[PDB]
Amino acid sequence: MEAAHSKTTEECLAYFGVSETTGLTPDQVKRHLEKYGHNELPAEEGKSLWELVLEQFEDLLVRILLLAACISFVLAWFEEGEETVTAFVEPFVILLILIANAIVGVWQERNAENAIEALKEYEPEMGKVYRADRKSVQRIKARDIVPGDIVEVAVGDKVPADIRILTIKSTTLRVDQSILTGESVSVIKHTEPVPDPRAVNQDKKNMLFSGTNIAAGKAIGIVATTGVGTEIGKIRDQMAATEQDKTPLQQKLDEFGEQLSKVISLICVAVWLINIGHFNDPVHGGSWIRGAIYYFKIAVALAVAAIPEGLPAVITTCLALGTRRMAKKNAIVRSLPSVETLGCTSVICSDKTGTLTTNQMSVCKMFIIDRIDGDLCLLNEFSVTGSTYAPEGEVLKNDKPVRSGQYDGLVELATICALCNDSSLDFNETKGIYEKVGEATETALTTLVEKMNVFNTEVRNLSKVERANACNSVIRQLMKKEFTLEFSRDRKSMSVYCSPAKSRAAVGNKMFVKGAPEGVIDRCNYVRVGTTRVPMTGPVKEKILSVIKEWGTGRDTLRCLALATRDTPPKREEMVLDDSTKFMEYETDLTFVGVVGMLDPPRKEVMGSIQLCRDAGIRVIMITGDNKGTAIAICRRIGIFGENEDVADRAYTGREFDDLPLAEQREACRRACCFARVEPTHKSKIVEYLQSFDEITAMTGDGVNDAPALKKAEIGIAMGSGTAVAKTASEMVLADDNFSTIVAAVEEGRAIYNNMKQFIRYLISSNVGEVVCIFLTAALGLPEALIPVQLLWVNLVTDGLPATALGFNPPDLDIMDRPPRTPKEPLISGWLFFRYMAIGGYVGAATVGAAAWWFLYAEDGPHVTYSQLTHFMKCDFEGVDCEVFEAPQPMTMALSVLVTIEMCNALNSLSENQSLVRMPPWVNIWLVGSIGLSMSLHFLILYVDPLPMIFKLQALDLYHWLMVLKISLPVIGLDEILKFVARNYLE
Ligand SMILES: Nc1ncnc2c1ncn2[C@@H]1O[C@H](COP(=O)(O)OP(=O)(O)CP(=O)(O)O)[C@@H](O)[C@H]1O
Ligand SMILES: [Ca+2]
Ligand SMILES: [Ca+2]
Ligand SMILES: [K+]
Ligand SMILES: [Mg+2]
Repeated sequence: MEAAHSKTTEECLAYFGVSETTGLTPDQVKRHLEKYGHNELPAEEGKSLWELVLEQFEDLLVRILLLAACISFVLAWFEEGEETVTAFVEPFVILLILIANAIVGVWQERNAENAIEALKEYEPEMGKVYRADRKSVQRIKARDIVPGDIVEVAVGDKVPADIRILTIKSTTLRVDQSILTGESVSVIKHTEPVPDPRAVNQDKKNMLFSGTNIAAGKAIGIVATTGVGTEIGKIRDQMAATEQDKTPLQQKLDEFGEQLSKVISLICVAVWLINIGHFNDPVHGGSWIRGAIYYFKIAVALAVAAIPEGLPAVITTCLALGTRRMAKKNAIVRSLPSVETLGCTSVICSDKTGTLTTNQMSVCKMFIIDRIDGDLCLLNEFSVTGSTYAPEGEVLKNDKPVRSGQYDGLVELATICALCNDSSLDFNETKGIYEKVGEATETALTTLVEKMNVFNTEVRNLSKVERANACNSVIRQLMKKEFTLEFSRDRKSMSVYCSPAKSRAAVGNKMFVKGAPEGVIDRCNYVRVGTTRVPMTGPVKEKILSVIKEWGTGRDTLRCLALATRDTPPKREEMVLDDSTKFMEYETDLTFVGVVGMLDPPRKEVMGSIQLCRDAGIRVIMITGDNKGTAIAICRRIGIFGENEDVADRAYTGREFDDLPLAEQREACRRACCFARVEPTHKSKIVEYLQSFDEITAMTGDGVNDAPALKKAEIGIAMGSGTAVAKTASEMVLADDNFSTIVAAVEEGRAIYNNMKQFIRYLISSNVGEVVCIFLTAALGLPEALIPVQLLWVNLVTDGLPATALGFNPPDLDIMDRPPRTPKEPLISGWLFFRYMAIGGYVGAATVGAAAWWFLYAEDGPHVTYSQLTHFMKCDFEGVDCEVFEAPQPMTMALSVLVTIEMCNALNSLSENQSLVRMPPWVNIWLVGSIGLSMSLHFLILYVDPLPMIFKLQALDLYHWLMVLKISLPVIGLDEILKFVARNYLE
């Protein structure tokens, strides 16, 4: 880790004593490693403070409860009398429910963070280095690179460690450093140094920082420093950590929380004033104050009982739960809002190569010209065996094993593939498998060149390592690659300028081009036949294109490329290299050589996932830069279209899409499910259109040309084996490239919603009748139904654990067989309000009808024969009874029925509109236990003598209880009825 960039190329190569072309010797590596250590970080310590997490105490509400707990603590203190045992209890009953949800949050929160870390501890980062033990680049675990050895980076790659740029192989090099500095834009770089020693990161345009991605280009440089010395390792924790705020569903719910904070605020202040007549009253110390005060409590307590203190805590929990379950499916959630959003995704756009397919390419069919005679064009089509990148396979013609070098046309075909290629193979001894280094497509051609071996290079006895690139190196050792005109989506082809070694064909300089067949074929005026050349003709050009199409729409839906070569390139001088736009011109007046057909197998889980998406109401769109024929073919075989379904206007190409007027483009986007040969920004535009219909859309990519779209989309989904550039722009990464998970994600995203909607229904319909209880008893002639503590109780027993458990609710019956939720759909439909009201009604008038019941019809206390003796003012009002109006017997019956009916109401929230018969309590084994935990806690307060006085008098076991269930249970049938109205009816 030499402390500088200041010095130039030579000083760093010399500082570590290494050749840029060979790189460290296995010995040096041993040394530098012991000396400098493993290039990693202690970072493996991220684990939020034991308590840092216990911050379930910050949401809007809850603070309310904490406040109410304060005023309860001050009142309970001063308040004199035979109290204290009931005065000081109130506060704990208010924060005990907070403590309860607090835990559940912290717990399901730890497990989440805990699983997200294991997802990363699986699949270590890799880097490409140049070591002396191998002639060609080799990939090693990044933790194993050390300062000094040569390293190679390129488009999409994530910079493995701080590096002094020694040389830029491409005609330009840009990179994304925003993560470190801030500068949101491809920043340029160059070889020379900059005098300023301890200068600011943002200036060193001769470095690459560990953690930044390469925007465009390819460069080789020497590791200036690793480990913590990294200008990203020291500036590690210092980052203020930009953890975005709440998610769209939380902002939606936190707002709906204060919407009640208001309504409730009224209910309470109101319930308060609608007293007074009892302020100066007897029962209240006889004073107006004690009377007013007692009622501020009836309000305060009523609030703390109506404010869903478990709402914020639940969204949180449920979310971390989604994350944890995605992690389990090897899916990395990089953004909290993902799952919830996929849940209501109307359309899923997806890249083809890599995303929809395995990207495991191999050349299986290839052809050159055999002979030409008039309108008849004979092609020499060969077949190749070997589906991996292994340099083991044979070239067959008429199914007989041929000597590829026998055909001059195949020699050139091989020459072109080897020289016009920025990739290579690397033998991974650990798995004994040949791996690619660079873009799949190109690598495929490298393995091909190895299989052809047009120069019969003796390779029977070479190391599995030395074999990997043997044949290629030979073609390279025979042609000097002057410069290469980088590949660009505009012209869809790449070129390379080569000079003969020791000048064989004299100054015979050539340009070897390879690209999308159509464009390359169009830029060909000559055809090569053996060593000969002839002008391109109508019958030949059609023949060449016919076989390609045959290959692209068949069983094998091959991916194809044309190989051509400019025999007489422009004078090296008249060519400018800092403007891609000019390159297509340089690649003209070409000579067609041949074509190669690659196998690129669709991922097995795709078709299935595509199907389920249909059922879910998800539209699936394929966007690619590949040939439309190959595209539509692949789309049929994947499930986007039917095997013989006409697609005249549901499949377009870049050109076609652009020829359409703005108005139609948008329509084409809602109609088409396949866009091919799309230009650069087309993927993004296509996501904009779908968003201009107010549709939650998602993009799925693997490479850099997906970044834009991935960011534009509401949800970006990236592939684990894709580039870091796409992964960055993405909000989720399928670590294992399992397309199915996306569907699993959208499902969990929906469940998470329904759950919140159920938690709300319960929490609401209950609490409504809860207050409906007061505004029907405290204003209908009946005596007080409950008192302070008695409210803080039901609260702590029906708004706590049993509700939060609704978060661990299973996915509804046909949740993933119903169309996506409109981005505008209201949180609570109107009928839903009726549903809450009806239930709120009954529960509210079966809690009051249970108090009166006792006084009347009940075989206890008075009997005031159906009339309650009309009023309460009796202090001969019949005077056949004492003051049974201040009896506890009646309240206990009230408090207990409210509680029981609420838990009964809870069982009505396992699903929105589903008969308990189909989805029984045991679908959510947690809700059950929770219920019991609350139920048991009730009995204890009801019968364990020390407690009863603090609350009320023990409702006679049996009879009294039987009466509770006889009026509570109906709530379960009442809503069960409401459900039958929406299920088997309404729709
Ligand atoms: N490295 C390369 N050199 C020469 N030609 C290439 C090339 N990579 C791709 N091509 C050609 O250019 C075409 C367009 O490339 P582009 O990246 O836009 O789409 P693609 O099919 O290569 C990847 P995707 O299907 O995931 O969008 C490719 O289909 C191929 O015909
Ligand atoms: Ca409450
Ligand atoms: Ca309640
Ligand atoms: K995005
Ligand atoms: Mg791709």
